[PDB]
Amino acid sequence: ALTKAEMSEYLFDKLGLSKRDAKELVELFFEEIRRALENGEQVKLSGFGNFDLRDKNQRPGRNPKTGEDIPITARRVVTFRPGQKLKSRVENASP
Amino acid sequence: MKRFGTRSATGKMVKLKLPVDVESLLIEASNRSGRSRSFEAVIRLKDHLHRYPKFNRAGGKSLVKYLTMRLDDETNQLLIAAKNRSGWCKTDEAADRVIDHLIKFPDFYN
Amino acid sequence: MKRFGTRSATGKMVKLKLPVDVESLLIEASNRSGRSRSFEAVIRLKDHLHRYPKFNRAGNIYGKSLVKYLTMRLDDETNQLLIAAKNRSGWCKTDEAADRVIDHLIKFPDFYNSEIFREA
Amino acid sequence: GKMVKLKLPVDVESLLIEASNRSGRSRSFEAVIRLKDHLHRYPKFNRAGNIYGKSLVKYLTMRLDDETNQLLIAAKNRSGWCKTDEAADRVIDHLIKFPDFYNSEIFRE
Amino acid sequence: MTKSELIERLATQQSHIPAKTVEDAVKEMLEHMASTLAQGERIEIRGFGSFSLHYRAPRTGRNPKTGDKVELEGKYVPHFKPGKELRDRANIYG
Amino acid sequence: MMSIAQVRSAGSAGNFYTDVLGSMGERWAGRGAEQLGLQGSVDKDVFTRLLEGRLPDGADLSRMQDGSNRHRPGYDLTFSAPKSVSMMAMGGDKIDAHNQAVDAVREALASTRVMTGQETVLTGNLVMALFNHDTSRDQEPQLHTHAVVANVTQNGEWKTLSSDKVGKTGFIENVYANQIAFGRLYREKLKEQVEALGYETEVVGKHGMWEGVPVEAFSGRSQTIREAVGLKRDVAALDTRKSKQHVDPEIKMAEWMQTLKETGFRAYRDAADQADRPATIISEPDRNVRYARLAGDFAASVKAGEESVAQVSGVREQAILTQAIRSELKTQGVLGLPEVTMTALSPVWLDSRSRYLRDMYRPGMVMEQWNPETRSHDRYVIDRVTAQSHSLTLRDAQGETQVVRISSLDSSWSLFRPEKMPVADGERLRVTGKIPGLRVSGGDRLQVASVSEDAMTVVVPGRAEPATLPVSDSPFTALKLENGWVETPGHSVSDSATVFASVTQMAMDNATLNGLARSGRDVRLYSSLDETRTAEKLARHPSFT
DNA sequence: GCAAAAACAAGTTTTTGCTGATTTTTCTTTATAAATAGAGTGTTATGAAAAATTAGTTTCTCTTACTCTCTTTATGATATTTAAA
DNA sequence: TTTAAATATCATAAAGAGAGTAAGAGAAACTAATTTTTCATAACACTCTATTTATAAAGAAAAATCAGCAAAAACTTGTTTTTGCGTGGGGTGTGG
Ligand SMILES: [Mg+2]
Repeated sequence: ALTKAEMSEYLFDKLGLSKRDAKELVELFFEEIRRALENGEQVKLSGFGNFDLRDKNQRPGRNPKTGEDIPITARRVVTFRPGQKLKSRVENASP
Repeated sequence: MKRFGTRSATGKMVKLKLPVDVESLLIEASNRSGRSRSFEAVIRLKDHLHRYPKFNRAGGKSLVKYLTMRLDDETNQLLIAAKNRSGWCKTDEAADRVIDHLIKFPDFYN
Repeated sequence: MKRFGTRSATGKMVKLKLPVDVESLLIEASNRSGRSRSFEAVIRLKDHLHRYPKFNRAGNIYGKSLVKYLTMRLDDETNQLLIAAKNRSGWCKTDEAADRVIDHLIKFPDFYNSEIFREA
Repeated sequence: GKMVKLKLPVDVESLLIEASNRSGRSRSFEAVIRLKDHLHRYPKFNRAGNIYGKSLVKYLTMRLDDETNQLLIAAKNRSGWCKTDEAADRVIDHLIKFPDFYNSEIFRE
Repeated sequence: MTKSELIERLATQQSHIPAKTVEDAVKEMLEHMASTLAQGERIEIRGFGSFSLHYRAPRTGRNPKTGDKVELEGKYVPHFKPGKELRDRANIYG
Repeated sequence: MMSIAQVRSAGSAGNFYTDVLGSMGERWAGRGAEQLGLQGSVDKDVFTRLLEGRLPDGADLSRMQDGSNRHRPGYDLTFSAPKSVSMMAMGGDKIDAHNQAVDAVREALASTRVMTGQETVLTGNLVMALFNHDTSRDQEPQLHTHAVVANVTQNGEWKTLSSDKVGKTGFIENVYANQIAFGRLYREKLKEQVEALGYETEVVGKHGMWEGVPVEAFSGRSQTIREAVGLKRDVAALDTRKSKQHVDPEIKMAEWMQTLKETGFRAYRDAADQADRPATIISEPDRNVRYARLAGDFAASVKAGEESVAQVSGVREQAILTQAIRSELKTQGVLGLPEVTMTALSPVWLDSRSRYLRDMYRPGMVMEQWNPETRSHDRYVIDRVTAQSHSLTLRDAQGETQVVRISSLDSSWSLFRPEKMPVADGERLRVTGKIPGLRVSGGDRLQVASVSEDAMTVVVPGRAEPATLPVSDSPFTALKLENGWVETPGHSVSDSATVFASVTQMAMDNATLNGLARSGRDVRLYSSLDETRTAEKLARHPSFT
């Protein structure tokens, strides 16, 4: 799978940033998205997709193995709606 | 490119790393011109550094033979500036420029 | 063999490194000219520096052959021209002097102060 | 007498200085070489005349070798003159006949 | 925040790298992710989530502005599952 | 008399010279002074601004070097005369006999240097502020004026006053050479005015100096200087110069008139106006055995009380010898068993060709910038070296970071390299920089008696009481120190120290041998070369046993 | 007598506002896809520490460029000697 | 009695080598900084399912970023161009 190390090496090769610079830049790139989702903002990466934030009501969940009902706690989740452009590059992306 | 680019290379001596199939080229040039190997390498390095400041390149992959190059003050400063400008370590930049000058200009008597 | 010319060169005395094959030839030219050996070398070099400011080099003709050293003492103008050529060519002063002396011996075996050139 | 001297008047001294310095040769060796050249070219040397003698005479030294000393001794039979004549007069004639002289193959220039 | 604001924040935090180089790095990272998805490969970043493609079999469809039915071709679509750290930090409930 | 001295600092002279009604007051003159619009009276702030470099115009002549303005402020052109004129001006003789006499400054040597690889230009004018003084440093009557000539002169371009150490063709060289000539130039005007005023004049001695009985009594400074010394006289004059003490003018007049009770004439104006090396060598081939023997001999020398100094060239060889020396001293007991550890800063040399080259800047090193306002160095640690912006990222003790481009580094920045070193009883330490709180300076050989993991006992040379230093484990608080058991060849000069040196088979060079003899009276040299073959290098001035 | 700091011309890289291009967002109803609690089992990214290794610098033996010094004929003048008018 | 030579003999001055110095060649060794390997170890994946919640379908507008460009601002390079030591000096002994 794609890895932070792989993206760091790719940035190193294509841009010449030092290894520390590339590693810190990719870690900060992920951390900034985490922070912008932590404070409730929507992240609209044009050409890639949107990171919407959704607030969920309580649901009557259950333990599938034993069948005992266990309620799902109300929670807030991150939802990624891919843009039109990304989907076009992926429609035939057979592994 | 920046395989060892962060290291300090202020010294006046370069342990030039050469592919085993261009060490023969350097020995042949030394015999033809009478110069010592270090003399031939240093003078070709000076010529290339003056002629081509921009040396964009794609980047051997075989056994390597190491040679001692004793630069003078003027060549050392130019080589350090070039390695800082390109990101390569001093050894790699010197080897790339020496190899290019050897291949393009086979005699260099000037 | 031929080293890098790193050291600065300002002294007037030079030890001419001549291959043993050409030392005898310079002696022959000297007894042809009637000039002394060292003075013949000096008078050759000082005009060689004039005739060929740009001078293509030979390809290590003698190499492994043995060499002998001849004491040379140059004048101010000859020293200045030699140092200028040495800086413009990158060799050491000894090698530049020796190569130019060999070239002037070969081209003009009976040189006479730039007015008469050669017979052989 | 290995040592012999050349009667050079004042006028020829400047010409000798000019020719010898342009030749790059010392005065003594130049004198000996010129004397041997004049002896060589004209073994039948004859009376040329001492015209220049109307000026104060100055002496230039030289040291002969066996060959040139014997050549001068034999040439002194051809004239009956003094050895200073045998040495000097032919040197003056050579100085007025062949300045700029490297060797026999190179002529008067 | 949008892409430009993200680049601005990264440049402000990473003062030494020029802003143009930071913008290039962001665009190259996005292009790398998009290409890896186009190559039919999964992206996994511990603490952030995972990107994967799921198959959608050919199905029926409708044009809700008119109501005419139109069957469609089967295709892959991207999907995202948040990681543990992102789930904990984004949620504001226990 | 004109005494000429170099002004040192703007901040000193600006307050000093600006600080019986006095003589008359402060003043200024010069052929170029009026160009700036300043004449006569001059304020304190503008005077100090001109001394530091702030011209009244928009020009600025500041030269920052080593974190300080190294620009020389100017030259003090003083004017003075024997006690006769001051006794005259006490009657209160109008003062102007000296003020107009100095107002000879109406400057022929004034010139500036303008290159074009080659030349002086005859500017011929300057701005000179004249500060009038009433008495000598003994407060005895001596009317004199310090004409402070600032090193600021106007080709339509401003420049400093000419100087040239080689050739001596500049303004200052001519003024220094023509010192006595200018003194005799001033000498004449007072007598010229006196010829109309009718007072007595007479030559008194050397160089045509001319100069009423109490004149001898008011020369306390000259008499004291003669008693103390019997030109470079200057040392005694500097040593015996007491600072200025305040005196009330009428109380001063009373003291003067009382001290002059007996020998005098006034009644002078009542009638005069009616005017109308041995060496020894041991041979050991291998480094380990040679160093062990050398260190054992050094420890034996230290034990008996003999002053000894270790000596090897090369940093790595110095470290190896230091380790051997410490081990042998520990065996001999000179160094105490309970060793500790501490950090220290060793200087990294930099110059113009190198301080703008990134390759010698490394993460983990210390950078100090001399703050001119706090009058102390701000300490930073290099955290990043970035090629993309050619910029260093520096972290302070507070933990914040700033990015500085290398092109903006200059002499105000000092680069130090942190190191670690053990310490025990008797350890020898070298100070490598301006250690805070101590007058100790670079190269001084401190000694430490005991440590307690938190503080050190150190013997400052000449203090004669135990001073204490902190133990620090951080670069931000490390001491500018180094271990001083093993030194560099020729580093220190001593006429009596014994040098327990070691030299390799290739360090026999002339410079090393010359410095080695210079380092002490005798050398117990250990040589890598074979016995009596190392003695072949003794073809020099130093002698054998 | 030389650096070292300062001025200055010359590009060179980085930042900044403009405006069409380009991509995004909206609305209509309906089906599946996805969302998910616990728990168990096996994978896998990922930072720490260690081992490899390689750039950079220092060493060791030899050689010889460059200079200084000791010797040597070489050029030459001063000096004593000599045969003839 | 000169004098035109004949032949030494010191003076020294272009020559011409021997030695010392210090720095270049070349293969070699040491050292630490960067790179790759090894290794925990917690995050991730998949399954078990009853049921509650989102979102593609398309297609023409509003609109909301953007990127490429033109212009300026920070910035580095190379080259002049100015400065500062440190001085010398008659006394009355000044000028941190
Ligand atoms: Mg005063």
